[PDB]
Amino acid sequence: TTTMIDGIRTALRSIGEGEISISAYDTSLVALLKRLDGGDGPQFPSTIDWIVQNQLPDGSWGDASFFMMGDRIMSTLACVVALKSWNIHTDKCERGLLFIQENMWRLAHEEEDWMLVGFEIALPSLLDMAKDLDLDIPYDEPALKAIYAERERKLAKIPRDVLHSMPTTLLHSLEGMVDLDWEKLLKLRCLDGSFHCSPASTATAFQQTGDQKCFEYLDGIVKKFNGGVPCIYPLDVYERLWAVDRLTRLGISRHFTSEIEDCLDYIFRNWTPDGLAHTKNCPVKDIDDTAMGFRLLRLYGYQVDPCVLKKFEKDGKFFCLHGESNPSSVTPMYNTYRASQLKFPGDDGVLGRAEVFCRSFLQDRRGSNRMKDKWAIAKDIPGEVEYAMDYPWKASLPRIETRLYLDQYGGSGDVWIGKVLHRMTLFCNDLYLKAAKADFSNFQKECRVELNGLRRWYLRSNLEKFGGTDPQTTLMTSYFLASANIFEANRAAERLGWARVALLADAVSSHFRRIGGPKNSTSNLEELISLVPFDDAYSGSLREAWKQWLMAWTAKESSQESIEGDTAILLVRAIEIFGGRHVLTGQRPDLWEYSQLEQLTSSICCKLSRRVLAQENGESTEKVEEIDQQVDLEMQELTRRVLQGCSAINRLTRETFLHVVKSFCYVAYCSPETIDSHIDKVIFQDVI
Amino acid sequence: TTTMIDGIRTALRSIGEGEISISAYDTSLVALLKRLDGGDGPQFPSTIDWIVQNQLPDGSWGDASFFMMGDRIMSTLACVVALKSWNIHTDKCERGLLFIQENMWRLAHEEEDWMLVGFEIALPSLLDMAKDLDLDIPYDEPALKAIYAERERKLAKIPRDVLHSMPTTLLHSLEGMVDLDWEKLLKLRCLDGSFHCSPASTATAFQQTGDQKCFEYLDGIVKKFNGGVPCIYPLDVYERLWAVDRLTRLGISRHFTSEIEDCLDYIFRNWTPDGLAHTKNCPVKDIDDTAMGFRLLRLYGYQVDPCVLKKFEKDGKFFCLHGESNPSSVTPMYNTYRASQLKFPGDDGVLGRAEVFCRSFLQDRRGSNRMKDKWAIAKDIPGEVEYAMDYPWKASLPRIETRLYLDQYGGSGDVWIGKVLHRMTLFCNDLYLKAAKADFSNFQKECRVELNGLRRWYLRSNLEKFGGTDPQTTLMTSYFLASANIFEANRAAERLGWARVALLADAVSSHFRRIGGPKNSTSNLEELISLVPFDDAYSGSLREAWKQWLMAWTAKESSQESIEGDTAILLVRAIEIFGGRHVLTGQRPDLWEYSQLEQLTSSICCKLSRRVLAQENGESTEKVEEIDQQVDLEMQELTRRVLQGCSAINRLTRETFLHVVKSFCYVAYCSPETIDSHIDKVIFQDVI
Repeated sequence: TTTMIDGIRTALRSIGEGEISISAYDTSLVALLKRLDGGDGPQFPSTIDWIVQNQLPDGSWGDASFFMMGDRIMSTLACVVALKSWNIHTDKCERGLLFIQENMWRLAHEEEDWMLVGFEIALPSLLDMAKDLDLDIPYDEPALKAIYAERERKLAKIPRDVLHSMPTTLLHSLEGMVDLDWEKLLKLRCLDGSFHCSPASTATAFQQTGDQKCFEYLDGIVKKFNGGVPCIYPLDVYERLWAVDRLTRLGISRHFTSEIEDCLDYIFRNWTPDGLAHTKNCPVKDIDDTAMGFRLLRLYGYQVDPCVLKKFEKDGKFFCLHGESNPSSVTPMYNTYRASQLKFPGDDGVLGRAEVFCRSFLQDRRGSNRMKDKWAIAKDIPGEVEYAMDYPWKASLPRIETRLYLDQYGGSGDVWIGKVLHRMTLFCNDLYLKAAKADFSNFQKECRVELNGLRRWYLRSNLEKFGGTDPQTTLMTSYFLASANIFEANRAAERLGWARVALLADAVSSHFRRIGGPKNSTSNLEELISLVPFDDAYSGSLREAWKQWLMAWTAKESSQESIEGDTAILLVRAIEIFGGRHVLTGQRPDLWEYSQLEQLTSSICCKLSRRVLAQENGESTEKVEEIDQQVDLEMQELTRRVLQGCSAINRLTRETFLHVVKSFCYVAYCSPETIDSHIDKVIFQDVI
Repeated sequence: TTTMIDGIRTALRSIGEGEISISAYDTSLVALLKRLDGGDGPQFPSTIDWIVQNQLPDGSWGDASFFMMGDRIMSTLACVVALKSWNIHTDKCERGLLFIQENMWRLAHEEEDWMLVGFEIALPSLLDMAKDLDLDIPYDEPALKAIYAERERKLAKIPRDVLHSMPTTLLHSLEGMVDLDWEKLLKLRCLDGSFHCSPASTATAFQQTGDQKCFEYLDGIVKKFNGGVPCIYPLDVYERLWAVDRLTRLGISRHFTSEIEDCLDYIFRNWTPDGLAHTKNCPVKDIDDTAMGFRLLRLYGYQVDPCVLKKFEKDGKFFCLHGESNPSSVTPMYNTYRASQLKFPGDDGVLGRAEVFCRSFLQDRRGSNRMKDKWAIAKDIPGEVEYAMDYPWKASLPRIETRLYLDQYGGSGDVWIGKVLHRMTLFCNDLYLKAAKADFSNFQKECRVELNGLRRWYLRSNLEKFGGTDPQTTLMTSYFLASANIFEANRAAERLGWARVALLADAVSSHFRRIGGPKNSTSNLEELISLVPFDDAYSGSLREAWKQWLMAWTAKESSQESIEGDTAILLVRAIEIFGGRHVLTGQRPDLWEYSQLEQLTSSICCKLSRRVLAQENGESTEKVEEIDQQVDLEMQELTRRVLQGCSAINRLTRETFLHVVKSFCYVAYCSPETIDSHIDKVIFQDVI
């Protein structure tokens, strides 16, 4: 119903600097800082109160929806050391210490990459702080020795001055780091004095330098939460992109266009010639957010250039980090290859290079269980990434994608890896499922009835007097092609018109093939168009377009012409007439653009038709590859012409062309045994 | 000057039923008819007076510009028998009789086909009528015996009832015929009671049946000439077609458009589903007038169908007469093959059959002196028919044709064969030469100066910084291509614009080839367009079209695309902008037609470009023939789209496309060694 939509809208108008689950680990360090003015106790007890409030039934601390030793142990350690250092509420320390001691051994049995960032860097400092309290603690553990060895390895791996000159990710986790400067390192924080926007690093920093720039930041965050802090703040750009991405993939973006373009222009104003980070001011930038923003901004008529990607290339390779070549995960390259589809022909080839590198890197590991990310856990990655690597941009239909994603969006059941298991709900909410699924279900139920309506219409016209193989399957497929490009209820007019004239042209093409052609013509077929229920105004235009199509049928005879582009042009003209829209006065650029679009459509149709023709003759595949490249070029070109926010022509008028061409390419790029499958899944196979 | 034009216009508004040289032979028979009311003398003495007035210095009768025995003798015979039968002015009979007697022998030395119609049929009756007067006459002559033998041959060749039932040409010359009926033959005259619209046959007919329908006809003709009659009357359709044909070929038709379309709609109203004759009411119809009218009517947006030609086909042959298969002359098949060019693709193949039959029949006899007609004598047929058989419709430029015809139109120095040497001046006048030649000469002198203007412009721009082989010849050829499609002085704007942007695109294409392509791009060439002198309004549109062409240049790279259709589309757009015209509101049919034209142009350009490419590689000629057929089909189609008088779009907007495509085909269908020849002949080689 609507209430979900309205709540989501109002919550979406209220985009703050961030919405993430409040962490406890960092709060514990916040408690460790005393009162500034030589006070008697800690700086802020609100954190303390928050801590006492949320003692687990097993005394632990952390998200209950999951169970992770490496994180529970650190949360418990930080809490117990904080409260007992300040020597208060010792009973809770006792309550948790039993679980601590009895769980001390489970750590040796963890997963491969489920290893928190600097996890082996804080834990040493953790037990160090502990040995001042020095309770009963089995410090004796080979796991401790292993992480110690890795500590020494990475310490021998890191420089001193490059570390003191070049701002790197290590500044995110510097508290477990020692043996440092405070002036050469002083300037390597963010615009707000935060080091990598992480509160723990800055808190430990202020512990050794009273720069008010850190105090004001922390005070603001603790004064905006009143007990509790996250592990990273803020995440404006991150959530901004990641919400609109879902709302596009969830097929509900039809309603929130205003707020959508609001966050869009925000990102645009904050766009850099160098890349993007989770926040506006973080100097170090990564590739994944950059690519995602690139894709989304292009997809809405914003002029950007992709040579910014020339920073994440590594001399014939690509690595998500700028300066670090570590084995990347699936998601960054996934979004990269995705954004690598909408290439405009006037752009540098770095996009193509990244595309081929990415597809190579992905297809191999696809067959195995390599879909495990190092920094997030979702419901089902493999299916999504597989379909993505399967159905290119030119063969993508919106409804089938949203249907597939309806079982691949996890909602709340996800977690995000950081220094602690955190989760965001602003865009990982679950009411999104209710809204989208209700919408899709009613949409299905509407398509179901209009289907039978069209069925009885088609039977009334006795069109099978010159039918095909069987009218049922083909009429189903035809109406499905229309329904898949337009799902809004208020356009069933254009929907049914499309389907009807499609069936018509099919029938007459069949009849013409069966008799040989227009030399064997006998009947007045320019009246056959009347079989469509006509309005008062929509009559004459259609008959004119129909006679035009017939004249084309005449002229295309005796030659080696194809007969498809004619049909596509007829289709777009008719869809427009049914949409009841005109063009304006027609300054020369306007009709120039129009004719350009039409010529592109006709050419593409002829080309891929001939390709299919050769495909059926067992032709040598190299020819198929040649023709595929050929259609690809003008495909990209047409897309660029449709996606220009500077166009003088209307928008819907543009996307119509896309609808038709995508329909044709799709139906020309799959066996029916998949088409019917998709058909039943989207129509008859019901949700909820 | 203008006075010639105005006189020709006023004379052309006054189209009568016919304008032909007055004959004397038929007048003589008119004199032979007595007064109807049992009068004392002949019916009309005005003929007699006319006769006495025009006694030749040698007493003979006939056109002095020529000397033909077979006709002079018959004229003299008819005159002397008439005047002396009525026994008046005998001295003139004596004056002519000496030449008669001394010339009696020259007849045995005539030409092959220079044999008047029924010449051997009237002469027997002539000497028969003479032997009543029976003066000194050497009736003894072997030539008389030869024509007598042929008389008997043809008399044994002709039927009786078919002759009495089927109206045939013999009804034109029936006076030398005897042994006849007067009722079964009675109905075989024209609508006006005239037999084949010839006065002699009808006069001899009334001699044996006093049908007033003949008396009124003859009275009208003698009352409209007041002394003297032709050998055939009237010739409305004949002269109507034959004048506008010249005015089209003479390149002056620009001025008389009104009267032109007046006679056109006249012919249209009088158009039959069966064919045409010299006049409106003659039931027997021939092929030559039919084909000529067909061609001219189609060439002005009139919808006619050519199955009317299925009457003149003879089971795999064609013969000008319907029912008679006699060895045809050059002219009828010449005009037939000519009209056989503008074939619309939706038509029956009778046109193609006639085309191949005609070209076969013509090309052989071309090499010999077979250009002699049996019924007319012109200045130079061979050159004209040769050029026609050489340069097809798709390779025809108007100016070169009018220049060639300026030395192939004889004017008055021609004669027309009938029962007597007759001549028409309404369309064979000579002031037409003065007007056309003056026009062409001033046109030449204007082109000469604008040439130097463009020369100094092209030098000012230093365009040769990236030139070609040599700028002179190529710039000449380019400007020539423009000047040859537009000769009106008031369009030098479009002329120079065309030439300038042509030179531009040539230069940039050269530069792009020389550096490899747009990957090696260095300069901002979308500013290079500024080098043209721009107006206030014509600036922005051109820069837009130019950047469009550049984007095309970008997209067409790395593929097997051609780069010609882009240039042609740029050219037409620019010519239109310079012409300063828009399209209207743009109802869907309008822009539909527009885009159709543009797509056709692009396709044709690509195709013939690739053809030329293969041509230079010594490719197997069969491929060239295949590609030639391929371009031919869409060539015909495009022509049909341009020549539709039902179009919603403007006319000039249409013919522009034709101009461009014809330019391209022509330049792609001749060695330069002919191009430069034509160039000098039309520009530097001066008329008068």
